[PDB]
Amino acid sequence: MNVIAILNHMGVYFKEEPIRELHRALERLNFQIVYPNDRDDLLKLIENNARLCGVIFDWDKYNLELCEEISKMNENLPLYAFANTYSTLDVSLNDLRLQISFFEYALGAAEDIANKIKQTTDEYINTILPPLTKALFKYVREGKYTFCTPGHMGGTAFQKSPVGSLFYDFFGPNTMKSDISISVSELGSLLDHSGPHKEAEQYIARVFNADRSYMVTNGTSTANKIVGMYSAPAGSTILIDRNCHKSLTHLMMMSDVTPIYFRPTRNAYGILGGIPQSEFQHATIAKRVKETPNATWPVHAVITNSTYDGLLYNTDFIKKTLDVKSIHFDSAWVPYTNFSPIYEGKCGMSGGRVEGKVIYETQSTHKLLAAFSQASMIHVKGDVNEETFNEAYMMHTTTSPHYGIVASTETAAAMMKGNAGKRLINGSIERAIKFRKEIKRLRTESDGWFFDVWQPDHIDTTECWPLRSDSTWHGFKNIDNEHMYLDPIKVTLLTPGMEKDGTMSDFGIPASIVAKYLDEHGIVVEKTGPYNLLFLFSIGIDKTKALSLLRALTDFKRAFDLNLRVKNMLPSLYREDPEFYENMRIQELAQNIHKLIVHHNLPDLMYRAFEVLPTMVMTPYAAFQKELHGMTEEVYLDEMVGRINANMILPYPPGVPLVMPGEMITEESRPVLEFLQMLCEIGAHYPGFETDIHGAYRQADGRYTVKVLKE
Amino acid sequence: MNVIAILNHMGVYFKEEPIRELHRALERLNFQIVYPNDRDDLLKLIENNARLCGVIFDWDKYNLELCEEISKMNENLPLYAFANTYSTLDVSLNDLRLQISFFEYALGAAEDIANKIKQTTDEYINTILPPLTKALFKYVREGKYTFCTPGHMGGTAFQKSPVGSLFYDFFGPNTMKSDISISVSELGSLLDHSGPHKEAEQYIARVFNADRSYMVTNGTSTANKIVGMYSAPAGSTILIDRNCHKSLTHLMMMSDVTPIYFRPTRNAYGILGGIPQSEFQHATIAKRVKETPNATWPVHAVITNSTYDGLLYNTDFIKKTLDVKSIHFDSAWVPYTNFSPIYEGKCGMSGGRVEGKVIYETQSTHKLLAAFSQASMIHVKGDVNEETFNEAYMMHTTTSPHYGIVASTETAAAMMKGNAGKRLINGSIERAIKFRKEIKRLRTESDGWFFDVWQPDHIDTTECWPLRSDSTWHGFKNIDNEHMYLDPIKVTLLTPGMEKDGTMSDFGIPASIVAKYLDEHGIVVEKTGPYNLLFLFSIGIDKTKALSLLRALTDFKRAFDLNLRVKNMLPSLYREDPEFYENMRIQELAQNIHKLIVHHNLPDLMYRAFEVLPTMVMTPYAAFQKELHGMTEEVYLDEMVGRINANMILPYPPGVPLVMPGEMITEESRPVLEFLQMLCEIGAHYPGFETDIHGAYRQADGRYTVKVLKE
Amino acid sequence: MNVIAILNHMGVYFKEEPIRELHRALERLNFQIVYPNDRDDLLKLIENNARLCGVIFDWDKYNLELCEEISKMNENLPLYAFANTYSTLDVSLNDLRLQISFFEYALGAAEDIANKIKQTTDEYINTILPPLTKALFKYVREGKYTFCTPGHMGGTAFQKSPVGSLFYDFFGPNTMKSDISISVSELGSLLDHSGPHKEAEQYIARVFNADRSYMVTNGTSTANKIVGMYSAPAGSTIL
Repeated sequence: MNVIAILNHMGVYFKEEPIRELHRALERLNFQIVYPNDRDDLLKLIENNARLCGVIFDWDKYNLELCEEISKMNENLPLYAFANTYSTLDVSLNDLRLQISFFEYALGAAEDIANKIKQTTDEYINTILPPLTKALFKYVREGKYTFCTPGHMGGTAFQKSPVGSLFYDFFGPNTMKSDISISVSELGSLLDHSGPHKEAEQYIARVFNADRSYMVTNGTSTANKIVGMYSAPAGSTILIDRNCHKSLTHLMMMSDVTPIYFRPTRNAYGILGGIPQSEFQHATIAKRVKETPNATWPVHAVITNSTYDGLLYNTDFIKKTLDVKSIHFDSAWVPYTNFSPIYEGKCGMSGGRVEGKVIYETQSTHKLLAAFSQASMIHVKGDVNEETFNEAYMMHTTTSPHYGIVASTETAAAMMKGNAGKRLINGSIERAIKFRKEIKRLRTESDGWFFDVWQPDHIDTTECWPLRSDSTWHGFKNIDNEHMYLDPIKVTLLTPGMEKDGTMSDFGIPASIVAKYLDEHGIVVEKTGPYNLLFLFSIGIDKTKALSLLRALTDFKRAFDLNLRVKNMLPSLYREDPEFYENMRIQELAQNIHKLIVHHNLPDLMYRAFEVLPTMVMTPYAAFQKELHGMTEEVYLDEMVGRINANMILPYPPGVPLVMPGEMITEESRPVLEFLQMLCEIGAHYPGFETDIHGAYRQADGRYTVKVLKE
Repeated sequence: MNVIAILNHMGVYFKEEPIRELHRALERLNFQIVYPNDRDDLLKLIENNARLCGVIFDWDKYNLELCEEISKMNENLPLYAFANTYSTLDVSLNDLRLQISFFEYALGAAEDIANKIKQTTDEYINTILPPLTKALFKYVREGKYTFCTPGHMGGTAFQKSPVGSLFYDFFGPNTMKSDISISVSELGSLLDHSGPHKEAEQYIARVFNADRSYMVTNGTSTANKIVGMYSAPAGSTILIDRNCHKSLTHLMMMSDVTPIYFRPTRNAYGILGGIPQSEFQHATIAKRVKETPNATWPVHAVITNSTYDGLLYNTDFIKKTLDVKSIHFDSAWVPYTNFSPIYEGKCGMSGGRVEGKVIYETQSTHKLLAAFSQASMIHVKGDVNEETFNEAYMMHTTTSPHYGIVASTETAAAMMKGNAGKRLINGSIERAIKFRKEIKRLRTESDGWFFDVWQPDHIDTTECWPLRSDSTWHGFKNIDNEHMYLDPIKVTLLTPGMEKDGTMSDFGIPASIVAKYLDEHGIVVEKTGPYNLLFLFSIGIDKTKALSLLRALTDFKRAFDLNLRVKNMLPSLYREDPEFYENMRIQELAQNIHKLIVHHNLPDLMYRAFEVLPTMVMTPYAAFQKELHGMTEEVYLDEMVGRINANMILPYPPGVPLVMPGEMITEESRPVLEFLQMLCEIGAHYPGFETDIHGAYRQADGRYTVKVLKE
Repeated sequence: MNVIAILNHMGVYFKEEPIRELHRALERLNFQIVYPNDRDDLLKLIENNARLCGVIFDWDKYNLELCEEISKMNENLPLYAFANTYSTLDVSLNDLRLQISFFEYALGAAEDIANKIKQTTDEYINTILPPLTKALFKYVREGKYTFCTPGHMGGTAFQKSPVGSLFYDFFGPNTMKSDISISVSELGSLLDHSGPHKEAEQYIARVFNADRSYMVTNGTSTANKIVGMYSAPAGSTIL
């Protein structure tokens, strides 16, 4: 933070020379001085450069123009106004949050002003920085605690070892000194929630709109288990979404609970839709309690909102309809909802308290917001036993946490507060919507085939677009209205190959080929499917990367329509088998894999495999308990009819839990196994496009074998 | 890593000028050139400076001298020898590991040599750096992957926010760009153990002498659960040390297991000794299995080795005597045993495999070695189900881990390999023994009272000193020979106040005052007791801090014998209550608290409270399960006789588990309650010296309340 | 206070170059570096120059000689001792009041030591300076109180007048800003004896050996009249 901007062209010397003297005085105090030419020139500097922290201007020339515009971008930004004898405050400036400090045009006095700017800038830094982060940074600069844990003590152990010195020189002195323990009393403790630590949790809860917040140092995968073990005791019943994370499966393996699975909708492409409103009814759940053995009334409910592909649930419905005392949302993909006005009534923190019910939110702070990895938030809306919740919190949180992760959790929350934080979200949405508009515009203007965005035909309004039954862009049949909403920044592109009806097309290009082409240029796709491609437009995505992807997509069409060699277009795929893709071209490869999908009937087998769920034999807890004793054996995939599974099966595509540990594949769930065996055949023809199944093991012959319980 | 040393004047120009040209050529490649004077002057440079990576010397002048001495400090260190016409290789240089490159004295050719040194140095950097850390650093320098998770993508999101930019400028670009996920294919995955990630685990196992090693991103607190849940299924019996970590208690709260506790010895001071040899035998365990309901034969045994106070168990005895199929060692305090020749047959990795038995080690890599916080290792010696162990590993480990914590775990192992690594441990032992000898030397020379090291009278040999039964320095009655060994770097000082017999002395100074005095100068005491103080001599502890503590201790005696004011000597304690310590002096304060210990009879009640264990009613699992239902109430400490506890009671001193959740205070375990009530009285007299009990709540009236089950 | 002295003649490079790097690092932090030739040469520097506030020396060469002699001139004076592997504290050093901070001979690490010296020197300044004087000096550097009495407000009224500017330029900014009233609450009040004011009186009474001390702003000529009017009422007799 060392950038000070000075506007204005004077022409009078009694004003110019004091500015000249201030320029030299500020440069000696380690500051970059920039000179904008006009009113709008100055505004663009603050918009692009965040390191700007000082605007110097004549009050009698720019009191009405800037003062309203600058406050819209940053309220805390220090303003230094140089005024004359006849200067007056306007009534419109009364409604504006402005940190204005006044000064006089004087020779020699510039050295004293330079010291007043330094002090105001140092106070400005303390204004934006959150409690714990401000305390940690102060400790690194001044604090000297010797004989502490960790044993490195700010990188002292590293400086003695030849290999250690390379590790210290890389991360820097500020990173190494920040890594400490609870030995420092002025910073407090995470497990005890005292001092700057409790101030941090209160700061996060204020920004994210929650009654009480908690920081997790081991990611959301651990955050789910803290909420889970608290609201779900042993021998109880839990409601869990089928479209769930790998960690939620682990929770069921660790805690002795009987699960009831939600049934989420799905389309032709493989995009998982929302759980119907009929599933949340009091009568539908009570019937499944009767059917499932050892099952009572649910005490904890887990719903994944939003989805991986970007679909928000109407929480105002679920909070009122669902008759469970503990409702928990896995908000790993929507930690930006609370700040933008378009997400109102779509997130778990919306509205407020529900009588006799507690609402949870576990967010992946790093995944979409700006924070270090393993940083997670637990937002609690309602009343909970704070003495008992901390017991479950301490079970999964270590005694000596990495303070850098704790700080990044708090910093991420501070990055959202104020108009500067709101513009970060609103700017991210506008970049995504503009990207969606450009694809559609290029689709009409380009010659031949082009990519299509998975969105409504009329996106004229900036909002979460509702999924209405009268529309067919989403591909769900008889879907609930005012229930599902499409997330703008979750852009899903569709490659030509499938129709609007759900039937196959003649001409088609697989999405896995486009995903491997973008991997050459550097772009990584988050979720790769048969014909769908998911792109994340996080707050870390700028206008630069918005055009770099847009150019790369048009370069795919240019190289495809001209039909270039696989050897030329895909050098990474060529390295895997040079003999195989020696003479093959891009038009040949695209038609080859497309015909394999048609021949093996992938999209229809994908639909039928997930609609019917495998029969529950024993709880995921009992499935792992039998594995611990050593009563498991490996049989072939064709032999698993009527066998109890030990490991979770995760097939790509789509990349969602198909078979849980403790479930059995029978005649009821026969389309499940027909889908898995089909993947073994289709992923053996062409190298690079292997079969991706978690739990299954690729053998010497080629058949995938599964781990099941003994008899 | 830019230090190149040039040795000797030559007196001849045909040698000096080519060196001078090389000097300028290397400086253009950003190298700092140092000029040692003599043979031993060069040797001291490498010992003090780790960033030294180049030794330039004439071959015919320093052939025999250096080449044997350099390799003893660093083998990988690149040596550049300039040789003449009659230069020959000696036979004594055959047995030495030396990277020697030869060059000619030539004008102008120095520019070509400079690039050859640059290449050799870059090859040297690749020699010492371990696989994953090398791969991570390579990605930061070259790798460009956009549209990835986490959303910051090398601090791109941070540079847009005013408060974000400050967070970026602090940690630096290299810290931010290192934070990624499994999106990068060339780095691999932690959960899948693939690529560089598997190379890292095989590197750690090789250095720490283990069959299989794992990296934990959530500390040792999480590493214990991974081994715990794997080796102990529900309804099985476990052996667990009473001197255990808070995390091992949580393990019993989330896994349905019935525990049998080991009985460790204790002295008069409060130092916890080892568990007797009779406790590990087949007969003594079999009796307790019969005596405890719902208990079968133990399947998993956990022992804390070494202790907090630094006492190593004879592992070669335990591995043979104990007839349990799974043995766990909580080595959070000894991650340096496998590198110094004195720890042989004293750690869990020593010797090797045991038939039909598996040995575990969970190490705190940050606490004593050089690594980031939350870094932990699991070392496996024996045969384990790799498919099933990974399941328990994935349950507690997050899907997206912090790559900085992963890298520091691997780098810590690289800091141990070779003579460059061996000198760090041998050096830290050298510093601690020297410190121990300096205390004893000053004890004999100083006028009056002085501190004494809790050690044998004759410490003439450099080894782990065995606790013999003929000796009485330790204070344990009838202790087993060749069973316990004193750790050299674990220095424990004793302030006068107790006798060698175990009785109280007339003159005495509490250790709590000395700990607070050292806190003023910055020195933090790890374990604070009544009359004992613990000091850790890790690899991060240097000769500077070894003397800074030695001076701070002698400054205490000077300020005590002259008797300064508490206002002057303890300014931080003066802030607590200015009116209370206004006229109090250091000799008056030391006599007051010492008389409170004698009057309340602390050391005797502390002995009898831990000798007899509270009778177990229900398992720690069942205790927490009742707490989840809401059947808990708060009662006074005086009325908890015949009550079932819900929270673990951790009293300071000594800071070890006294009461577990599910245990009852009865008539056979009455000294337990007598010890806690006495702590409430003694910590109510003087401010600053408050009562520290974890689980208990200090109320408005003063009486402490414990949380017990409803009945 | 910006004078740091460095003793010793080494001959070994692993000690000389880290001192060379410390020299350049301290000069950037606004310090004069002086190099005494021998033991007595260093002692004469401290005797004549009061602005000296740092002695840098090898511990293994000058631990017995200087440590007894320097303490006799100044106890608070910060000492920076550079020690090797085999360094031990003598028993005669136990009876001496010495502020010794230890450091290692290392390349590059000199920049970090320079920041440790600056912090120790700034703590040394706070050790010798008395309560009220320390509070006043801190106010001039940081404090910004506007609309106060006296009306000059740190020499703002003077900078507007042609004749006033000559008065301001003479005494300096530090003299003009120090002149304030009881408007500043963190400094306290003289007439009420509160805060730094009462701490000052207690400090003076401790040094001059008195039960209670008072400060007079109008000389001894006024100090006699305060004592006089208290112990001598009207119609009484005085000696």
